[PDB]
Amino acid sequence: MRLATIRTNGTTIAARVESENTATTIEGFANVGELLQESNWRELAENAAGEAVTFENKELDAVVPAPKKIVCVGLNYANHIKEMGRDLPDTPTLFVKFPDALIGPFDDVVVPEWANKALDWEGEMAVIIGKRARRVKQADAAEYIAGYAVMNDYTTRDFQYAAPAKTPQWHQGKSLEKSAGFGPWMTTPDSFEFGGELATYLEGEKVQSTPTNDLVFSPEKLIEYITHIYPLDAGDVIVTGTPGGVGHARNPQRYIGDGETVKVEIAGLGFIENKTVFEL
Amino acid sequence: MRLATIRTNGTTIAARVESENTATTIEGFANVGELLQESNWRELAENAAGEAVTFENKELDAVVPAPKKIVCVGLNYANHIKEMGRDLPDTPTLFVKFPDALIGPFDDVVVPEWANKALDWEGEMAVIIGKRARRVKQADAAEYIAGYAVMNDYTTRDFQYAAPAKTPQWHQGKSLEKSAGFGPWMTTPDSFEFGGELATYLEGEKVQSTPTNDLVFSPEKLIEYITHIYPLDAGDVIVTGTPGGVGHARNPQRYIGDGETVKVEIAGLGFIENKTVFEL
Ligand SMILES: [Mn+2]
Ligand SMILES: [Mn+2]
Repeated sequence: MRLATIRTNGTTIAARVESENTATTIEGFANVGELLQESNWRELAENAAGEAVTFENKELDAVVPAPKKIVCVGLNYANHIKEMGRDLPDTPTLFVKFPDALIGPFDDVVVPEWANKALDWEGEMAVIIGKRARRVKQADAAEYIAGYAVMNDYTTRDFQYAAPAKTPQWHQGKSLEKSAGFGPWMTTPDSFEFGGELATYLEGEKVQSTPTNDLVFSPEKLIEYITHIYPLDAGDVIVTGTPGGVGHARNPQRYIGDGETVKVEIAGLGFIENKTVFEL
Repeated sequence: MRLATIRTNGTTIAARVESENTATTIEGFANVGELLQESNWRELAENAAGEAVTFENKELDAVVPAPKKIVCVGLNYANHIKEMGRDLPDTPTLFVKFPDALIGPFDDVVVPEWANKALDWEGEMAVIIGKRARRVKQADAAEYIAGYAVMNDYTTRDFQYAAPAKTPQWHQGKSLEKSAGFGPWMTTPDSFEFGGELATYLEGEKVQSTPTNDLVFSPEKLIEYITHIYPLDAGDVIVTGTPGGVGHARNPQRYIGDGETVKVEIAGLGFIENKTVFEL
């Protein structure tokens, strides 16, 4: 099952994706997040009976546009850990992206002048929570996963490493409003092969390539760790980390310039494609 | 003016505080956060005409129990930073506390076994946002402040510094479920003057002390800095940082034990008083 948030001329719906450009409206929900608040969301999706829609890629909204929590994971692929001069961790690294950072999977990333100096890509697999998860053990955690999608953890590296200078808190470089493409839609775990290639492209050149089963901490381990600190609600998002090949780590160093496009693709999940636009 | 969220048996109300133990119900709102979503909240509050109530300390809820954002600041007291022999920062340190962390100003902090090893206090002022703030200049920022309150940025120091070892992301030690006392009520800026003492007490012994007008980054500066990255909505909260005297920095290191109380008082705003209780 594939669930999308679709906006036709500014108006959003929750929709069952039927093909690359057709969907069935699921009545009574503005978006997939609202749907996931219902315990019978799978049933409602299986009985979609609203307007039939034909959609362009730019009409896809952030698949869950208003999660209460987007918990981002740092340093969760060996190759990324190595390139950033770090040790293989004993403990998951967590930091927060506010939902104001989310954009549609094909939306332009409009960057203001003060934020445009060190723009970087981080292609990541997202996990979407299907019901309230509190103090959940790893062995039970898969029950709490509604499905998966793709996100760009779109980064302002100069803000990310600003403060404090010695042990910078990354949050301010990881939550630029309207920066993080999210979709194209949520795939349920019954409907793709977990573990496939995560690939990122800048202006059509492949800059990231790693299988998702090289994750150091599994979605299940991430749910156990996070949920012994605070709960995750239906519709909340875990962003499981980026593999190697980020622009900040490259020889030579490479940042996103005006008009450049970052595509992120995960085998079985589809892709997002976001053009950076420097503000007027 | 002073605004409280008060639990009344199976219900909760927004109220205008009349005395330390009385208030006037503000009709049509469950909490101060809901009230702040109205354009004319200030008027609705001044003209409160609902039922007079008598409340106990333990019936106060978190003054804004469901903010969308709690943005917490790092080092922010100038004379504290200078006496550690550090430079004043030019850029704010920001990290996120999830609203699941909030409790009432007199609530017990109930802690599970895995979190109870390095419990520490941070007495701070809270700034509550009064209307939507996006790209607000420092000169204009006072207009966006609804008022002030007190928070304990209650910390699990072992979690805070866990990962990654060399530049730890504090979030996981700053967002423990049901940890952070918040209130006792919100004071409007016309009824508060900066300069008074912020003090924290452990078991009635003073452990922190600073004048409130010794900030590196004013509420106004923080609103400008934050709102050029993402918006703040009515009812969102900036927690403006803690001075010296935290348990973790002491010799010997002094963490909160089972049954111990932390009082955080700011002259002109009131105080909060939270007893730590290890869960059985
Ligand atoms: Mn990332
Ligand atoms: Mn603090």
